[PDB]
Amino acid sequence: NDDDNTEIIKSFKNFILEFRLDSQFIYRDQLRNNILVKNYSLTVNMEHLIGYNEDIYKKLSDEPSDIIPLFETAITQVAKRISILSRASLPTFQLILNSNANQIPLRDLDSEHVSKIVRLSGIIISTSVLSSRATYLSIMCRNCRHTTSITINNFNVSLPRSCLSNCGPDPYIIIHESSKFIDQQFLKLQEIPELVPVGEMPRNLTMTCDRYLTNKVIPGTRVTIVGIYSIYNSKNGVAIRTPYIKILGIQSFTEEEEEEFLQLSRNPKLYEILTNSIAPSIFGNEDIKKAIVCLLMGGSKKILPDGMRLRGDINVLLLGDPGTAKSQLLKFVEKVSPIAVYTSGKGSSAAGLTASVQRDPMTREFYLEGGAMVLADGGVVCIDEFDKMRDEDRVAIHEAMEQQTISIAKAGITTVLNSRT
Amino acid sequence: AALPSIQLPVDYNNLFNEITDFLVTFKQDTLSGPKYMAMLQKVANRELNSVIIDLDDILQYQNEKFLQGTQADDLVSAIQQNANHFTELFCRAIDNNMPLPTKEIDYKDDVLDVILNQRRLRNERMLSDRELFPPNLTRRYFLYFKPLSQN
Amino acid sequence: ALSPRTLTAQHLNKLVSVEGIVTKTSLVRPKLIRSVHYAAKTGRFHYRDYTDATTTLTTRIPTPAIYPTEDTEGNKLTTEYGYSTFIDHQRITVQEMPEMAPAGQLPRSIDVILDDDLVDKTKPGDRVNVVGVFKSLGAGGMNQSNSNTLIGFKTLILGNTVYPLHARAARQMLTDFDIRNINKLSKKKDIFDILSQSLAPSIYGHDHIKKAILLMLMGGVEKNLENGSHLRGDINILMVGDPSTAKSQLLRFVLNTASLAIATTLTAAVTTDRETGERRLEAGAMVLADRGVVCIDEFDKMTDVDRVAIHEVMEQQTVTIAKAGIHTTLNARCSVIAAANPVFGQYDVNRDPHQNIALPDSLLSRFDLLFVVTDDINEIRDRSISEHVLRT
DNA sequence: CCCCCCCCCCACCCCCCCCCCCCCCCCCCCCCC
DNA sequence: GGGGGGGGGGGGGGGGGGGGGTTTGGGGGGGGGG
Ligand SMILES: Nc1ncnc2c1ncn2[C@@H]1O[C@H](COP(=O)(O)OP(=O)(O)NP(=O)(O)O)[C@@H](O)[C@H]1O
Ligand SMILES: [Mg+2]
Ligand SMILES: [Zn+2]
Repeated sequence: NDDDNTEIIKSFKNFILEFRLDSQFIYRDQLRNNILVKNYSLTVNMEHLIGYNEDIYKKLSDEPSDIIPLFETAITQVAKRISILSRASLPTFQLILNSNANQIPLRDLDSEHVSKIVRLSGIIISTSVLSSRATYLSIMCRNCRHTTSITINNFNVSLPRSCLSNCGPDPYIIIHESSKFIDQQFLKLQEIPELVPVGEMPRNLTMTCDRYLTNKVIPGTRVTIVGIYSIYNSKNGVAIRTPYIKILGIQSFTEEEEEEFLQLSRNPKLYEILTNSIAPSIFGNEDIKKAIVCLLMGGSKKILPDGMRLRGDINVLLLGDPGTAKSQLLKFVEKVSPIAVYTSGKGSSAAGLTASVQRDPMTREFYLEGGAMVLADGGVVCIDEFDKMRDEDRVAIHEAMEQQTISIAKAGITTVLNSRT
Repeated sequence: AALPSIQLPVDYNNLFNEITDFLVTFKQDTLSGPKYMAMLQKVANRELNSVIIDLDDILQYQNEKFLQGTQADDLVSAIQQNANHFTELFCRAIDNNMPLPTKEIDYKDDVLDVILNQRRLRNERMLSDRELFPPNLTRRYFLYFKPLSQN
Repeated sequence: ALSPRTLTAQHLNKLVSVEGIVTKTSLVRPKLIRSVHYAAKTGRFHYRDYTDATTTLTTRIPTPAIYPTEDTEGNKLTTEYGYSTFIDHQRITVQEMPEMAPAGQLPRSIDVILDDDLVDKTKPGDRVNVVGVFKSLGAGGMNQSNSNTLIGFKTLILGNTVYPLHARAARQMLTDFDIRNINKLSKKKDIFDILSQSLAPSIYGHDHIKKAILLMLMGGVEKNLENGSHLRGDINILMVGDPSTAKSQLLRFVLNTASLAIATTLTAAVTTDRETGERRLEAGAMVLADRGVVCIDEFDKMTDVDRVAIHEVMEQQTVTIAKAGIHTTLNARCSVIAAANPVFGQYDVNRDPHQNIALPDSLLSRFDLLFVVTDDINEIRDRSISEHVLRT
């Protein structure tokens, strides 16, 4: 079937080389421009792949785990053909997908979607540290030192069971100098809160991304994911499998919003406009709204010659009578502020506020996970009904609120976290 | 599993000979039989089990030999460098040279005497054409090196 | 030039410099690299060298930690310590500098491996720059035991040097210029003003406080009477008062002026941790400051088991241990300066320190000098400190 | 006397083992003396 | 008519291959302060 794979590869090569709209070869341009800035990926809109030849899209969507590596390979070959004079070295290019297929909500994904390309959305609630996955393994036999290699496509390999021509039962080892690796990151996606069924607890998926999709999102961001709904046999029922998504695309200043915000800065009535625009259904409380605008913007953070650093963040306490719209103002600020977290004082614990220990079900090893203050870093933590908070929690607020740090010594993990809040 | 090997600046035959020479010769003569052989008579009487070696005694012996114009190969450095092996050498020298008891012991009351006597009798029954033990079994004393003083 | 964040899989097997902070320093362990064996009858000294993924910059077949005990001819082998070679080995976890970590992200960290003379170049909390080779190791779940192959490969830096970043004198040298000017100054009368006022020159007023600080730094002489009966010469001071007063800044100036000075914000203890299957006797700041000084900010916050034992520091200049059979007493012969805040509200100058702060009078009375300072609302002071803060 | 606090309790090599194969011994049968 | 030798079965040994080996939250009990 290698001739058939070669014809798939040549079909994709022709798609890169031939696809054109309104006199522009958009994917030749995008691939060249991506090479110039030294990001080795290509973002493909599958509307265009469908429009070019739907047979290719049918092959892709029938079995993406086999077809995606061939498309990546085709991109590498075209990349060389449009950036190197051959007869006078680049890595395996990442494919990135844009799509407008109808979204499957995160709760409805089940066994009939296994290995299909899927489009969904949710809130990223955690983002693991980066990790190294192999693309090319250089391999050696422990006894005879017969060397071979594994070239890997990360869509789901293992070391060979015995020597490929006594030589021992299980003999192969990796040569870590010649082997090539890539960045891999794990994310947890929670379903959109306004899509949760009545009385249900919100459900979530573990999911993975690599190369130029790592570090592209932070916790709390609302995203649409394109990826392969897929399976792996975890260590922790019977004949059961853990579901996960292999991400193929993410969607979450522009050169004219630059102009819009210059024009809005130039408006003389700006402060009144923003003041009116805070919680517009709440009548009155004019000075409080003005102060909320100040808290949103913040002062200016500073560093002195000594290395000492000075707070830019403003803290505001609204203490007062019932039904004065305090909670309504906090629940508005959690909407408008670009980073924000909302908690209530009686819902809190010191751990869930500063940071907590976790044991990752995937590695099965410890890692530290951020609480509300960390998730609010760079923005506002809205602590509603703050007077109901326990004393130890209010103690735990002090470092994160004034020193703007959290110092940690838990499970042997000594650590200090930042809390610009 | 084959092993490589290297030559090294030591010889345990020469040092074993040096150790037994020290043991059968030395006394604390600056304070005026050998200290160690007398102490081993105390061991033979079962009156003592803690055999203490002073590195200062070894040093005094080395200085006496060097004063008498022969090199002692600095046994102090060797025992300070690879001490564990020289426990075995010192104990073998003692086992090769310890004198017989003087005080009566009621020798048969030790099980080791009866069992090794029975093994010897059985071995003589064999030896008429019809080691006896691992030495740590018979070795009753405990041997310890005591460090150098300030000097 | 990197940090544990921007250190990336593209950098594997390259030589890298990482800017960071040390955490989780392992215990030092001796790592076997060559074993030497006298052959009992053969006479030869056989040997074996050893390999793992950390001892070599390049991959070689691992040699699995076994001493050989038999010759090719079957003769038994006796292992030779001292002639055998062991290297010190230590792991340290360098954390990213939290100042560099961007909005909403935890700090990344990586494990540096250090051998022999780089071991214990740093301790936990040290800001450091390490240079070494960034490496992968292990099977990464490619070995057929692991059904889960989403786990990444382990990675490390094999260290080639460790630069502590102490900068962005504990005993000083003395030149003839210093000897002359010290003695020439000592004959002047106002030295007790000038030297004390040279402490904390940014601080408005508080002359008597600075004089008392200087007397503590130049504290009194010990009295061992007959039968060795001990009476304490060291001096102890406590600054009660409002927050936002000179107190904490004075503790900074004292800490950076004194020598053998310990920062705190105590006594001694018998302690245990996650990996220890054993209990160890630990030194508090006064033991660490034996014949030195302790600086205790927020002293009103100290817990009961500490305060109960502070009496031994204050009376006997020592601390006694009374569990796990370690019944002993330790030298803790320091001169202490402490500072404290009201437990509720601004400080009520009518109430006693015993009443504005939860510390007992039977504890507060131990200190030789007991100051109460307050945020006076003087316009000249406020004008001065305000313009300093504005220029800042 | 009542309520709040805080304390407790709980969730890669080496050994054992088993399977497979080959040789040796012991019995039975037949022939020779 | 008994003993040796030939042939076949059954048991034991030896080798080879394989698999296994602490933090966070919650309720209830018990004790101390207003
Ligand atoms: N000034 C106002 N303008 C419009 N609606 C208001 C205003 N004040 C109160 N409300 C309404 O009354 C409610 C205020 O609720 P809420 O925000 O919880 O007040 P609150 O200050 O948090 N009181 P409490 O939760 O008891 O501390 C909402 O349903 C608002 O729509
Ligand atoms: Mg409210
Ligand atoms: Zn092989």
